[PDB]
Amino acid sequence: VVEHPEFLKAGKEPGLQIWRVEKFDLVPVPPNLYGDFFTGDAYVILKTVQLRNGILQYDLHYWLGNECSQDESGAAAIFTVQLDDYLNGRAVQHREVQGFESATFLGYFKSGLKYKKGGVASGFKHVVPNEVVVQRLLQVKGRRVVRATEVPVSWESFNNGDCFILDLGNNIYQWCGSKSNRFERLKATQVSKGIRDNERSGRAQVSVFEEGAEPEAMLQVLGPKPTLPEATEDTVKEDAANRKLAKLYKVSNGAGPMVVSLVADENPFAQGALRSEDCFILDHGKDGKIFVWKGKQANMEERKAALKTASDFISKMDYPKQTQVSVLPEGGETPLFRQFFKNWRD
Amino acid sequence: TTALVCDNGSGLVKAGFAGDDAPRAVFPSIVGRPRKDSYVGDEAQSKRGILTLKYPIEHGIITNWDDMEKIWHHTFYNELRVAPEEHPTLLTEAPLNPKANREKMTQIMFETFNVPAMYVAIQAVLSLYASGRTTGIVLDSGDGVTHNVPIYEGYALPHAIMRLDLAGRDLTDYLMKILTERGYSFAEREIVRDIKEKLCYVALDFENEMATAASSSSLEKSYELPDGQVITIGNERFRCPETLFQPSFIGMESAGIHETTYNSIMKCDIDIRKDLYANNVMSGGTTMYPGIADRMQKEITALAPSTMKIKIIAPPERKYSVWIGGSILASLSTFQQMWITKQEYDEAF
Ligand SMILES: Nc1ncnc2c1ncn2[C@@H]1O[C@H](COP(=O)(O)OP(=O)(O)OP(=O)(O)O)[C@@H](O)[C@H]1O
Ligand SMILES: [Ca+2]
Ligand SMILES: [Ca+2]
Ligand SMILES: [Ca+2]
Ligand SMILES: [Ca+2]
Repeated sequence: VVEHPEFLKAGKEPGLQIWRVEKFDLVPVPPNLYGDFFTGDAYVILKTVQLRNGILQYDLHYWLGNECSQDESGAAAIFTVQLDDYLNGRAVQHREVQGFESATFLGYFKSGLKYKKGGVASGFKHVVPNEVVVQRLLQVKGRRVVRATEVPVSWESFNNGDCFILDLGNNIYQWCGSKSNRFERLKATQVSKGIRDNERSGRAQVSVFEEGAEPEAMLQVLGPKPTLPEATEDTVKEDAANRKLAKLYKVSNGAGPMVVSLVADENPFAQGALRSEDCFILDHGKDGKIFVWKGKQANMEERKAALKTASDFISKMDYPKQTQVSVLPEGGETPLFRQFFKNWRD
Repeated sequence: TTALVCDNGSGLVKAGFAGDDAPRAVFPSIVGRPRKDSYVGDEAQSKRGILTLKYPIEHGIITNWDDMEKIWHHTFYNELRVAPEEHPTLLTEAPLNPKANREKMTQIMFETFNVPAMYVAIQAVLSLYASGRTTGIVLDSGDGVTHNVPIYEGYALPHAIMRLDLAGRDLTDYLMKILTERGYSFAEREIVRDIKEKLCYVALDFENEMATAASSSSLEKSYELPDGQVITIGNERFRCPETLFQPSFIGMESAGIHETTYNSIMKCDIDIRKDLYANNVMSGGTTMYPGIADRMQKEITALAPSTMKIKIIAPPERKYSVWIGGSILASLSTFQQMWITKQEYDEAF
């Protein structure tokens, strides 16, 4: 079931062996330090004895320092049973806790144990389940073609006739200008419900209101509302811009060599453009976003290539340094990526 | 690359990436259809007014395979948002899960998500590993089931397992019944489940605490809803979880969890019970009630031989211990060796 490199070494001749757990790995302690145990780590110890008949006798002891992390002491435990399994189960197992070791275990060391402060750091990356930490604002503008772009979180980006999603993670606050329009309204709603159901997996709450119904939390973030500019101008020139907001590229080694090709200059991209055989890049980088889309059947070369190509776009086109590339599996597309397609169907 | 750990329970689904502390995503194992032609988890719950909800997992066992695809899809492509084809995937199963069950699991992961590899781990053994033990007896209690799983040197002794179809949803239902009987009228199960998890507690001596509840109001605690409502609750605080010890409260002739633990240790070889008794690892959301370990202590020391050393271990994060076990296991250098790869699947802890 397991013949790890160090297992191969384990228990061949009568002796004492000691590995320490290190970032989910078993690593031999140098024999010259046998007896030292960092209190922040966990070790596995195998003691092999020449039984008088011919076969060998095996005692696995896993020692857990008082200050060792859970990954370390779990690993020590898991390794112990795998060690034991590699020996066809013929070893008894022994949990040893710092300062309460068995007389047997202390007996393995002629000169006494010596505990040492410190240890190799845990292999765990820390997470808190379901936690989102998001604060951002989306300008939503348009008429025949409405798109949602990112802007600085302030009143300095507001205007009487665009909509706005103040996305604060758990709560999304949607805002609509007095002098706004109907199509901006509908699309702002699609995006907000999208951020909630899709991006947030249902664990947020949207709230829709207009200029003058400003909720409690809208103000806590932005301070008090000042006076209001009436936008740059008109919807027709806002549509001609939304239409040229992004470019969609294909990445395919389908005939041999890799080929990054421009698929589309203009908007509503056809969903059919995205094919499972290849990868795609939707570059919207002047906002601060490049999407790599990965066809379920794209090979690893194409996936690697699309990701490199896209990160290349950042250092090339003088995009914000803090622009980052967001990678999507086919099937797991986000609202801000989806907005660029005509009537998206799942 | 990077391994996914997905621990799918009857009520909740804990999902994330091997290597992490904890699950990234925790969400309801529910699949909603109309009366978009499917909905999962938290989104399905919100839209339940136009959907019919089903739970693919029943008492720890998957029973609706189509709906379960929906859950896994929802997991990969939305909760974690990753190509499953790029990521080996650890899944957990219940103690005495049928071989035919885990075979479907496995076929689905390869034949419909095209994962490069996978492994299926029993949940209780993972919880034990998370506690940094190879030998103990686990009491997993979740939303839908409760098991006693004696484990010796990393392997469950299947003949000594005990399943018990009484867990959290049942406690929540009970809390609803008696809050209603009390005078509240409990869209409102979720409120009640919240109360259960913030106000309920296990009492050390039940009748002794009933008497304390009659004599003053020192035991009364309230729960404040945002609509202004305050629901104040006294002896039903500790009566609700008291059901784990006394299944007869909800009409069940089954025995309580302190007896099932005892009976489990007694199905084991006499030469390993000393170890079993000193290593009661508690796993699972329904074991989270304040005071539960002291009761288990009290109750099983009164069942066990007069001189036995008894310990109950109650990990502070025992709510996610199966998952944490999977993350550690899926991360070990030795684990590459013992996955089942897609290639191995096309040739057929
Ligand atoms: N603080 C707590 N106190 C009491 N119950 C809690 C607490 N926290 C969570 N629960 C309960 O835990 C249960 C969910 O735990 P868990 O994730 O272990 O169940 P599950 O694995 O999804 O279902 P099962 O294990 O039975 O198949 C719910 O019934 C929930 O109410
Ligand atoms: Ca350490
Ligand atoms: Ca053994
Ligand atoms: Ca291709
Ligand atoms: Ca469970």
